[PDB]
Amino acid sequence: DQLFETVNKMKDSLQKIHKSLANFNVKIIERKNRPMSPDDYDQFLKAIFSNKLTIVKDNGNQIQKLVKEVLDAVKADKKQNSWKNYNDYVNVIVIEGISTAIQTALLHLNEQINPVFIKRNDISPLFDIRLELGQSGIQFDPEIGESSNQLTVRNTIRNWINDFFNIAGTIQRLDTTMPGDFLQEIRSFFEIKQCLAMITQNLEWIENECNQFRARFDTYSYLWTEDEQISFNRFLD
Repeated sequence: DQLFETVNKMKDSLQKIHKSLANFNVKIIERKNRPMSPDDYDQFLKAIFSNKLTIVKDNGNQIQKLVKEVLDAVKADKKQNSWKNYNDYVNVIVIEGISTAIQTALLHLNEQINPVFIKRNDISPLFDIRLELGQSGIQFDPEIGESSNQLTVRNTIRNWINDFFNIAGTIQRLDTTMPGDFLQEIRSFFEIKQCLAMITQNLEWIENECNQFRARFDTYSYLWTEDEQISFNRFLD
């Protein structure tokens, strides 16, 4: 019974660790029906992101406590190598689970972010873009580009991608190091890189065709704004 109960506790702990990881990934992004605004999505998304981040941390705390229970059930010294090898294995499963959860959230964004899936569906538009005439050129409120300054769709999407990466802090490693990062391990995964790479390709595709659509207005309207009024005299002779 002592041997049996200890084995069940070890099996129960591993099973509990796996179940917690699956529930925590959820949906990374939720679409609230009709379009609002870029800043607005960050505003509406920020409330959802905080709740999702807190839930992931709560699941992580339970998994960390579950690991402590195994040592009590096993009654094996931490110094012994056998426990150390097992300790790394639990951490690896959590890492693998985090990669799958982050991958699902990124994949959900890809279906919304990629145009071909969107064209087939009746979902159509999600984000909202504002166009204001600019003397230097036609300028969008989003500005369609990486930019690296002020606010842009790529900068926001870039912030969105960081939130999945941010879930790394909640895990706080598995054992041996009190303070540990999880972004380096998740970034290393080949599967995570492919999903991230796919998202970047979709963003570039809309910008190209989008530039062509903006170019048609730019062929005559942009040229007009640039020319000075005193150009009327030149037209006469």
